[PDB]
Amino acid sequence: CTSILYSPKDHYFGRNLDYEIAYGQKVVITPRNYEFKFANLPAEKSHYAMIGIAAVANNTPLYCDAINEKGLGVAGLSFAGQGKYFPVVEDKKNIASFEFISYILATYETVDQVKENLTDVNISDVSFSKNTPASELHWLVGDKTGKSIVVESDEKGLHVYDNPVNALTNAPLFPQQLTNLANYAAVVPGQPNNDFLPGVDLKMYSRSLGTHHLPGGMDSESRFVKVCFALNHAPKDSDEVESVTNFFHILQSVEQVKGMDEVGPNIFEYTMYTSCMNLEKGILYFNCYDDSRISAVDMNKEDLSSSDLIVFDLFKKQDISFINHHHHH
Amino acid sequence: CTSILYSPKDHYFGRNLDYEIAYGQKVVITPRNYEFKFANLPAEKSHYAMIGIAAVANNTPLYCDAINEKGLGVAGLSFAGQGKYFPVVEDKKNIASFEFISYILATYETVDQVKENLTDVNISDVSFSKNTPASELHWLVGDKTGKSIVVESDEKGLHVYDNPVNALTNAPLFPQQLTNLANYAAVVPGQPNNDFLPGVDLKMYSRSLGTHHLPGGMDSESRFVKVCFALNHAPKDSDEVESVTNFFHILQSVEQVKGMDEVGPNIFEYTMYTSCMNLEKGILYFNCYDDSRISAVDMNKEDLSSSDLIVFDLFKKQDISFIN
Amino acid sequence: CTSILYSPKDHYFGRNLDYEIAYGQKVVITPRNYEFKFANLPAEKSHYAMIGIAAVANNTPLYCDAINEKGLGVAGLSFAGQGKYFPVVEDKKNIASFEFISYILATYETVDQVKENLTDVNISDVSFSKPASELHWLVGDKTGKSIVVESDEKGLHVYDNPVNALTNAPLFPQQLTNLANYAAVVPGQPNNDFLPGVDLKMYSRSLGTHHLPGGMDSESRFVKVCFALNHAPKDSDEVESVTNFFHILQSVEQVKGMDEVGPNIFEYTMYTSCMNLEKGILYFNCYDDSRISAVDMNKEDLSSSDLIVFDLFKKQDISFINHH
Amino acid sequence: CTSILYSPKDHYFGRNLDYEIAYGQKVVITPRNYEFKFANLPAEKSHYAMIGIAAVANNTPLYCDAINEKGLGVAGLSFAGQGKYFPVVEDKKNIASFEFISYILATYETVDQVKENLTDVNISDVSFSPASELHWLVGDKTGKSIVVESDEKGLHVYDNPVNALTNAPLFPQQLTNLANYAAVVPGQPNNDFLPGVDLKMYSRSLGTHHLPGGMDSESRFVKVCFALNHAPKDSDEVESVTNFFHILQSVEQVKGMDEVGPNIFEYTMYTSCMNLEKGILYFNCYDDSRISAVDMNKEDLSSSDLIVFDLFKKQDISFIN
Ligand SMILES: [Mg+2]
Ligand SMILES: [Mg+2]
Repeated sequence: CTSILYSPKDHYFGRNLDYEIAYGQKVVITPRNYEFKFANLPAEKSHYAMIGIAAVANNTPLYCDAINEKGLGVAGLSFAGQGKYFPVVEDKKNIASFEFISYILATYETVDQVKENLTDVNISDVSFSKNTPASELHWLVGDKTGKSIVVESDEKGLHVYDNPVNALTNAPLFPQQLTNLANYAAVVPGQPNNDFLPGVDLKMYSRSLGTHHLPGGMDSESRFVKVCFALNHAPKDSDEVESVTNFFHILQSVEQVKGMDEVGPNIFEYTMYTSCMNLEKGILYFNCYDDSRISAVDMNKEDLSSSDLIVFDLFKKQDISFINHHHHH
Repeated sequence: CTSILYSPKDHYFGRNLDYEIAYGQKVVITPRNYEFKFANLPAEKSHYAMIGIAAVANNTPLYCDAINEKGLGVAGLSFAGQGKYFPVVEDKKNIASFEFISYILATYETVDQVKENLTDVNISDVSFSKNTPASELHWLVGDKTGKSIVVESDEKGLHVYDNPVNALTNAPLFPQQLTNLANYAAVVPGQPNNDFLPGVDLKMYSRSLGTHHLPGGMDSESRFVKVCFALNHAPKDSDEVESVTNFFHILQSVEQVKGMDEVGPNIFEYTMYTSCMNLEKGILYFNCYDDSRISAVDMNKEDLSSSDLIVFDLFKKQDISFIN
Repeated sequence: CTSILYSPKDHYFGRNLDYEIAYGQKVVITPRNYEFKFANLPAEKSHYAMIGIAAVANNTPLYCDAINEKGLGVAGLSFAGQGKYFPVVEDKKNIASFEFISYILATYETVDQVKENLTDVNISDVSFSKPASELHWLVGDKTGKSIVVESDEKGLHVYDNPVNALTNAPLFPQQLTNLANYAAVVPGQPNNDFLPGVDLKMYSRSLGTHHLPGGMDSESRFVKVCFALNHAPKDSDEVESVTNFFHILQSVEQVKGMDEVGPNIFEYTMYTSCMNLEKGILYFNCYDDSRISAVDMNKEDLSSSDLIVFDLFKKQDISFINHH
Repeated sequence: CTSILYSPKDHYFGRNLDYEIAYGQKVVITPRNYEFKFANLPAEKSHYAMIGIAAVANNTPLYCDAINEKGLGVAGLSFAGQGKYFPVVEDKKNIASFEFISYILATYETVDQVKENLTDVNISDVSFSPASELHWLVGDKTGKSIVVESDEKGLHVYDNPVNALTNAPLFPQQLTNLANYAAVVPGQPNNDFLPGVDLKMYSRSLGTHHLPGGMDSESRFVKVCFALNHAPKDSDEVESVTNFFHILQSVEQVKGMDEVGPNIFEYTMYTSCMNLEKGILYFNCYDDSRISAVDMNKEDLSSSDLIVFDLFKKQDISFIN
C-alpha cells in the first residue's frame, strides 16, 4: 500500500490499497449520529461525520482510509512483520486496531491534536471477529495544514513521528524509511551536471538520466522512495479536477500490476483500488484495478444529521466510453 | 515513449506517447480508397484500411501508431540522437520517415512480409511539410503471430531486428537495449533465495524484495527494462475487457508523471496518451493524461470503402462519474 | 571505517581506518603491568596485555582497535551523527568513550563476558582533553562471534552481529535491514527468472553482482564487505589467511578523490590492521606502504610496565629486482 | 581484467589481470635484437625494446601487457563472447592476436601512429599452439588512448575518452552505460532530489551510493573510470605508483566474489604499472602485496636474449619483532 497527502491548493488525502484478495470494501459515509460501539471505550452517539473506504459487517464500518467533515484524514496501511499490539490495560486508553480510524476521525480535528492526545493510548490486540487475528497496520494522519504524522505500534510501544515527506508505505519502521530516502539524494528529474567524470563528454543519450537510479520495484522501500519523488515534484496551484488528475497520477507511478509482486505461486499483490479525498470539500474520488474511470461521492450531499451508514459500490467493471456506433444515417 | 505487443489471447498493440507538447494528434481512420501520395513511391489509390493516432495536415494522416484491418501494427517512437535518414537514392526503395507507418500498413499484412520487403529500403530525409525537419524515429512492428521486429535507421544504415521482448522505447540502439536487460537477470517478482550471504538469516521485511533493483526512472533504459518485465509477467487467457485493462496497466507501470522528467526549467515530458489496438478486431482503445476513462473506436463500424479520413477527438477532459 | 572478524581457521580481527586527518597513530603494546587510570573506574595496575593501533598522549594509549592476550578484540569506528554519550551517573558503571577499548581488553576475555557486563554500563561524555569523538564498537573473539555496541539517544544497546562486520552510520538494526535489499546478489550468474522464455545476453562473468554496492558511503561499504567476508576462503594457514584478510578490506578501500568531505579534502583508507587472536600478532599496512608488516606481542616482555611502540605509517617499501 | 592509462605528471600504463588460472606469466624484457617470428608478417631482428608481463614458450614472449622504450603501451584484455578473429587473407596485413602487443610495440611509437597503421589490418585467427578472445587498450605519453576491437563487423579503432577498459560489451556500449551514472558525485549532492525536505545525510559520500561495486565487466569499468578520473595529479614517481595501484585496487576481485565454476573463482592475479617515460615496470600479485620493480634501462637493450624475472611471489612480510 501507498498513502499520500498532496497540497496543491486544496488538500488531498488517500492511498493505493495493494493486496492479493479483496475484503468486501465499499464506499461508506458514517453520519454524525451513527453510534460507534468501541470495544474498550465509551460509545460515541454524536460525532464528526466521515467518508472513506470500509468493509461493513454487522452494521459496523471497518475503515481502510477515510476523512472527516473537519478535514482530518487517516489511512491504515499493512505493517506485517513490524507491528505489535498489546493486551488491554486498565490505565491506558485502549483503541483496537480496526477501530483506530473511526475513533480518531469521530473525535479529532487536527494532526496537532492527534499527536498530543496519543500519549496515553494503547493500540490493543482486540479483533473485530472472535477467534480471528487483527491485521497488522500503521497509520498516516494528515490534515489541511499540509502536514502529517506516522503512527506506529511496534515492539517498543506506540510512536508518533512527524512526516517530512507526506507519504507512507509498509515496512520497515518509519525512521528507517527516512534514512533510506537519503540514499537517493543524487537523483534529479532532468540531466545532472557532470561532476561524475569532469572533463569527459558523456553520451547523454536519453532524457532524465538523473532518474536512472529512481526505484521502480514493487517492494515497500522502492514504492516509498518513488512516491516521495513523484509527490514532491507534482504540479501545484491547480484547481479541483486538475488536482485530482495529478493525485491519481502520483499514486499510479507506484501502482502494482498483476504479475510483478508474487506473494505465492501464481498469487499476486496488485493495486485493488485508489482513493483520493478532498479534505476541504469532503469528496471522495476513486477508481480500482478493473475500472480506470474516476468516480466521486460528495459526503456533503448527504444528510449528515442521520444515523445509518450510507454505502456505495467501490469495485466496478471497466467503464468504456464507446465513441463509435453503427451509422444509422 | 513506450510501445508493446501483448498476446494474452487476442493480440494488442500500442504505446505511451511521452513528450512535453502535443502535435494536434487525433484518432484517424484511413479507409481503403483514401489515395496515399508518397514522395518517391507509386500512389496507392486502393489499400488496406487502418486506424491509429495521427496528426492531420493537408488532408494527410501523419501517423504516430496504427494498425490495419489485417492485424499488422506499426508504432513510431522518438529516436532523437540515434536516428539517421539519408538522401533519396536511385538504387533503393525510398520511404520517408513520416510515411513509414502509412506505407507499411497500406501495403503489408505480416511481420514476415515487412522484414522480407525492407531488404532494399532507404529511409529518406524527406519531410512532409516544406521547411520543417522530419522527426527522428524508430519503429516497432507487430502482428497476430505474437512476434515483433524493430526497425532502426542509424549512421550505419537500415537495420531490422527480431524483438524477443516485444517492447520498445527510445535510445540507445536496439542491441544495446537488449544487452542492458542482462544487467537485471537476478530480478524476480517474489523473494529471492538467499545465496547472497549463505548462513545468515536476512530480514525479508517486505514483499517482492526480488524487485528492489527494478528500474523506476523516466529515462529510456529504465522504462524499457521495467516494461519488458511488466509485459512478460502479465496475465494471459483473458477476455476482451480484461485484456484491455491489463494492457493499460502494463504501460501505466512506466507512465511519465508531470514533474519527474525535466527537459528544461519548468518543462516536463509526460505521458500524453495511451493507445491499445486489438489486432484481430480493429478496435482502438485510448485514454490520455487528462482523462483516465478508456474510450473506444471500432474501425469496422465505419465505411471502409470511403475515400476521406474519418477523425475523432483523442484528448479529452477528465470524465468523472458522479455517484451521489 | 570498516571492521571485520574473519574465521578461516585461526581468527583475525581488524579494520580499515578511513579519514581525512591522521592523529599520530602507532602500533602500541600495553604490557600486563602498565597501570591504567580511568576517569570513573578503579585503577587497574595488573591486567591483560594487548596490542593494537593507538595514539600515545601523556604515556597513555588511546586505542583505535586492539586485541588482548586472551583473544578478545575491540575496534572503535566513527559514528558521527548517531552516537550519544551521557553525563556520569551514580546508578551506572561509567566508561568514557576513549577508555572503552582499553578497559574492555584489560578486563575481559570473551564476547559473552563483555555482553553480560555491559548491562549496567553508561558510556560517559568524559573527554581525554577539555570533546570526545562519536564512536561505536565491534567486539569479537576466537569463538568467531561478534557484537556491536552503540550508545545513541535511546541509551546503550548491544546487538549480536550475524555478519561479523561494521562500518559507520546508520544504527545497526538499520544496517541489517538494508542487507535484505541485496538478497538476490550472487557471485556467479543468476538463473533467468527475470524474463522467463527470453534468452538473455549473459555477456559478462558475475552478472549476479551487478547491483553490489561500490560506493564510499557507510552502507555501500557495509553491504560489500559483508559479501566479501562471507565468501572469502576458509581452512587457510597463517600467511594465506592474512593475505585474504587484507583483500577483503581492500574490496571496500577508499581511494583518494572518491570520498569528498570538504573542498579538495578527501577521506581515504589510512591504514589496515589485521590481528591474529590466537597468536597475538598484529599485521598492518597503510595508504603509502603496500607491504605488510608484523609485530608479535608475545616476542615482548608482557610482565613489563612500559608501553612498547612501533611505527605504523611507512613509506612505500619497493623491492627493486635489478640494478646497475 | 581492468586496464588504465594514468597521467598525473609522468604517464603510467598497466592493468589488473583477473582470471581463475595462471598461465606461467613472468616479467619479460624483450631487447632490440630479439628476432620476432611473426605468423604472417616478415621477421624483425631490429626493433624497439619492450618490458611487460608475458608467458615464455619456445623462446617467444607471449605478452599480456607491456610498454616499449619509446613510451607506447598495449594491454590485452579478455573479450570472450564479443571478439572475432578472421582467416589470413592476401590483401590485408595479418596480425595474430597473440602477437598483437609484440608487433605494435616492436614497430610504432605513438597512439596516432597505431591508428594510422591499423587501417588495413586483419586480426587473424592464427594461434600460437585456439587463440584467446581479446581486445586491446593502447596508450602513450600524450595522455590519450585508443581501444582496438575485432568483432563480428570487423576491426574497429575507437578514441577512448576515459582511458580505461575492461571486458564485454563492445566499447561504444560501455560508453553508453557510463552515462547512466552521470548523477554520481564524490561528496554530498545538492538537494534537488526532494527540494524543501531536510534529508538525513547520515553518511559521507552519499553521492557514491549508486557507484558500482560488482565484479562484472560493466561495474568494474564504471568504477575504475571514476577512480581514475578523481585520482591525485602532479605526483612524483613513488606517489604516482602508489595512487595507480589504489585505482586498480578499487576494482580488484577478491577470491569468492566472482564465481566462474563450482568453487572456481576469478580473482586479481597480478597488477602491473609501467612508467612510460622511464621504462620501469612495477608489479604485485594476489599473494604478495609488496610492490616490486624492474627497470628496463638497467639491462643491455642491444641484446638478443629475453631477460626474465619472476612475477608471482610469496607474501613478503616485514617482521618488526
Ligand atoms: Mg500499568
Ligand atoms: Mg579480398
